[PDB]
Amino acid sequence: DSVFGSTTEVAQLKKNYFLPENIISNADVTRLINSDEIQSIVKAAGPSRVKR
Amino acid sequence: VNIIKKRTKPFKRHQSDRFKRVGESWRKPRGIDSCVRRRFRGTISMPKIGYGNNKKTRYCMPNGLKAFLVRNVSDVELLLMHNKTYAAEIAGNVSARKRVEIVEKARALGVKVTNAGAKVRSQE
Amino acid sequence: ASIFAPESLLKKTKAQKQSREQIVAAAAEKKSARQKKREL
Amino acid sequence: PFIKKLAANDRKTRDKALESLQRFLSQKKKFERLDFLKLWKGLFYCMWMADKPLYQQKLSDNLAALVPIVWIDNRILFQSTFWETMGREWTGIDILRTDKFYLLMRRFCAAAFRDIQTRSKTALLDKVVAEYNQMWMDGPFNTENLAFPNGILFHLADIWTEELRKVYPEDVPKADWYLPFDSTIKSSHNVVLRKTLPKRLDRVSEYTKDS
Amino acid sequence: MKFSRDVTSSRRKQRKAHFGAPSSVRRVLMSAPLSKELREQYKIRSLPVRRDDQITVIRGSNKGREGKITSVYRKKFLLLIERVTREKANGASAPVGIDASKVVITKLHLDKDRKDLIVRKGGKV
Amino acid sequence: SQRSKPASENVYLKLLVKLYRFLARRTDSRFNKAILKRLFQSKTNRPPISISKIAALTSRKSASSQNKTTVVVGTVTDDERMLTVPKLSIAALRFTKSARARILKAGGEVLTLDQLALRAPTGSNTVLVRGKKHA
Amino acid sequence: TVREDNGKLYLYMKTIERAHFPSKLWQRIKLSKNYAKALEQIDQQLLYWP
RNA sequence: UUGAGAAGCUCAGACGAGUAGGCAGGCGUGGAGGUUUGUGACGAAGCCUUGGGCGUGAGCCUGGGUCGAACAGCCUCUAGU
RNA sequence: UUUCAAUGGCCCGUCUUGAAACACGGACCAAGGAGUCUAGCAUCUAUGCGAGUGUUUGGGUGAUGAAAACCCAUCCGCGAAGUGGGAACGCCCUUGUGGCGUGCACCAUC
Repeated sequence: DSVFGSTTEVAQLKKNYFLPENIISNADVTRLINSDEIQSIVKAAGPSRVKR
Repeated sequence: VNIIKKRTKPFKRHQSDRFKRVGESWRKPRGIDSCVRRRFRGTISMPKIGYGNNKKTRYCMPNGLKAFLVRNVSDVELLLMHNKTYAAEIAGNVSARKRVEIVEKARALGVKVTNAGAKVRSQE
Repeated sequence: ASIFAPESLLKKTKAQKQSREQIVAAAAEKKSARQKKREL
Repeated sequence: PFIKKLAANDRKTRDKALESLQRFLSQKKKFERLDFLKLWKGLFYCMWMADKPLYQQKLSDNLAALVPIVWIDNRILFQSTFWETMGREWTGIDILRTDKFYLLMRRFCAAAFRDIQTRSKTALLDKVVAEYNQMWMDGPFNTENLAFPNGILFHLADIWTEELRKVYPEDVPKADWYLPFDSTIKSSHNVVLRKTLPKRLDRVSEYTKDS
Repeated sequence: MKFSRDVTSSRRKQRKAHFGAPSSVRRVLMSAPLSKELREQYKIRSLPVRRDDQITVIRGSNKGREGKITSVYRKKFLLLIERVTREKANGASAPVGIDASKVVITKLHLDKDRKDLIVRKGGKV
Repeated sequence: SQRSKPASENVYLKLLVKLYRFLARRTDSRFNKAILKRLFQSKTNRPPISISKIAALTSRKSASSQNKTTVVVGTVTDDERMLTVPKLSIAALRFTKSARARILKAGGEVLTLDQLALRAPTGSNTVLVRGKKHA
Repeated sequence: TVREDNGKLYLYMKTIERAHFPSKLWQRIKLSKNYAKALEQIDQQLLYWP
């Protein structure tokens, strides 16, 4: 914790160093896509690989 | 399902049969005044993407299987689920001590081996 | 004693039921509309 | 009742800490909100670490049955802090742990109705729901808290009537059962929430007075 | 791993040192193990070979043979052991060279210099 | 570098493109289509927008910003020249350390593009903004 | 997954909650030599799995 | 219906000369980091062959012979490629 | 694979030239054999941070190679110095249609 610090608190052993932040908070894209918040407003999915 | 090959003859380098210094491996003719590049009548054919074979039957042997190079018993066990699509091919540098154990293992797995009788004899 | 049928499954089955209801109703009226259309 | 023991890496320690915490929650003292918020950080991770479906069905039952054990004075704070920690950590869960936490929220949804019925034996039902409707409105159904996920509220709408009927199998008395949803649908700044909550909710106006 | 900057791990310099070594170094390069009896009685693991030493051949085609060391051939790093020979075309017996690490010393040609060597290398007699 | 996939090798940027690929085709919103297009854009085409521009744009003319989330596919830098920061809710690819601290301590919140997709999957009540490309 | 040990096939299962305990990550059950019972064993142990 | 290397799978239609030049993806070589719990005196590498196979091609795999101590696939790095 | 039969098939590269004609280079095989390194500049992409940014002149440090990695005192360089159309969104409501607002980037008008 002193070598690397935290994403909000500076590292003790590295002057003015903070841990990098992420472009996504939660990196489980399946959890976002298959969530109740998102799946409740998507239109009815067409079929998978369609018949010829 | 039958394997169709658009062509069986290889594409030889132009003028490769007149000189030993020029190998058979295909080289694109860069000459502008070359009859082979301009594709006259009687000139040899060139590798075109039209000759490409069916995607489904690509890499398939005439028996319908795809070759899978195997160096030990661990490689041949991977084909437990894919024994109807792939054939085991023991590498050329695998010794006869391991070739026999690969062939016996591939027998129980129900896997065809393309070179199963190499560097060994039989004793009934 | 028994596993309780995960709540994601219950949410999906409710959603699929709504869509299945719509599909039958759409095809139910489509067959009537198609039969009249063919006569026209 | 140590929080660090509630989130231990072995299940035997977590179960022992859960049992010790059963007495700690029944003291006749007022716990501040921060004390319960820290307590619910360990309890969330006690549930977050449950492995098999049969254990996490019983574990969620144990956590829900913990509510009547708490002292009546700070019992509302116990639920209000549960829904605060289930809103700030909901989006951080993964897709394989949502089903185990859906059941916990469902068990606590019914734990509120069951506590309403218990207090209705002595006190009048109208004020008991009013205390709970204040908890719902100040917490999950707050309109000024934009960061509270709709997944929690969509789940609550789906199970509100079905878990109220479980508590009152015979008949459901008149009360403001669906007050939090009425306030949310009317005056929420989430157009997705108010356009979909009436579809999810199945409120029965059979008993509530006609407006 | 070696940590001294005074010793080289270079294969080029290690091979040059071994094959270009002088005679007083090849005396130590040509060392042989002692038998278990001598090893636990002289408290010494290995000693440089010497003439008149009685050895047993441990490796090679001549494995199991015994005999005195007639002479040590330091040029080619070989031992010449008595009665360990090879017949030639004309029937003359040509001795066969054995590496000093492929033999074991079952009896030592003890001298005052070697007796001093034993007490020097933590030994006793 | 801009057409069908980002040129970026960032794994987490690919996870956002994957999320908004689903949102663009499974919803009839032009916000999800616009956000997805701006994820393929290069760093030159995604200029930073200062914390002062967000405050100015929301409380502009009639103001009445209410609580609409400000969305930028880019970095929200800080403007130390402005001294009082309003209560803002911004969702961006990246915030600088000073901008994130100023937004949080001065009222509101900071979001990622995946936290906003769960709050406004169709991008309703969002103020989609851009940085000036004059540079 | 199913794998074989000295002539006996076992069902191996792992859950997200044991992901950081490698020694206890995978659990194992015995699958009966009866094929019909072996199929039902997989169905019961993998209940509500995809 | 299991067909989520979502960098996958799938459906449909049109199209196909090409110098300069523009662009993309691949094949091969020496060495380096990682990896294959990799191959090898029961034979590595190399070479030979009207043996067999794979790829549109660069090329790759393999049988037999010869041979005698090293060598390769995959991700990345590098260049006297 | 060899060989036969039928049909076809002008020697390759370079330069020339509409084109060729040409004139050149080529007895054969093996091995070697030609856009490389570096300094500056500009565009573009990626990566880090962002009104900042750049540790490696140097110092500290590094016991398992210590020419690596790790750390940063003082400087210094480069930067800082209203009306229309319109992306996107909400609300409708004859509902689609359109209208009412909010209007980024950028372009026109003061």
